[PDB]
Amino acid sequence: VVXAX
Amino acid sequence: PQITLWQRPLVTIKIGGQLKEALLDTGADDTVLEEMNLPGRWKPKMIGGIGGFIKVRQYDQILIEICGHKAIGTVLVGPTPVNIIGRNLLTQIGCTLNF
Amino acid sequence: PQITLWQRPLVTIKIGGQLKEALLDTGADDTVLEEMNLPGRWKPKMIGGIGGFIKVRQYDQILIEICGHKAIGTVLVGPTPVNIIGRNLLTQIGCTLNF
Ligand SMILES: [Cl-]
Ligand SMILES: [Cl-]
Repeated sequence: VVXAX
Repeated sequence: PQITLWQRPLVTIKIGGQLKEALLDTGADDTVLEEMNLPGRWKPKMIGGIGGFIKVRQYDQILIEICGHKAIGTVLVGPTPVNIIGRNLLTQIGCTLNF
Repeated sequence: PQITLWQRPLVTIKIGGQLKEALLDTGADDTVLEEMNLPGRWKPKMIGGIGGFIKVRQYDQILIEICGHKAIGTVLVGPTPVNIIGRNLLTQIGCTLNF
């Protein structure tokens, strides 16, 4: 998993 | 404390007298928590992720304790894989990346 | 160096002779780069996050220099909005989170 702008 | 990255950087946060696990996420501008009852009015906010944009509810002035560090700021609530503490709150508790 | 999080933690990476900009993301298990041709064979993988899942090509043992330091690891390439340095390579350079 990867995380937000 | 000094946190290594061998494992996801998961910490315990206290919000609404409840304990939750959240990821310290330097790649997140904002703090996004999984669906939960928060107090007051929310305003609409769109955020981008690896998969695209989603709509979230925005709450201001939420007190959160991250490792007993008190923070007061904006918290977003929407469909997130896990609770994520973004740079808005990370800077409030004095988090820095070092190498 | 000690990076503060008032801004996005962006650094220059040198990958396969190309100089790029990437996000040091402690909320990313893996490094995901924007679309590019990397040598060696690859395997399809799906990675998720905010907004859902994207399909990426996984390349093993790629060398990346992050801020001058060398790191070897898996590198995913896909339709990512920004280049992201994940935990897999951050550990390699001795990155920690402190507060
Ligand atoms: Cl805030
Ligand atoms: Cl790896």
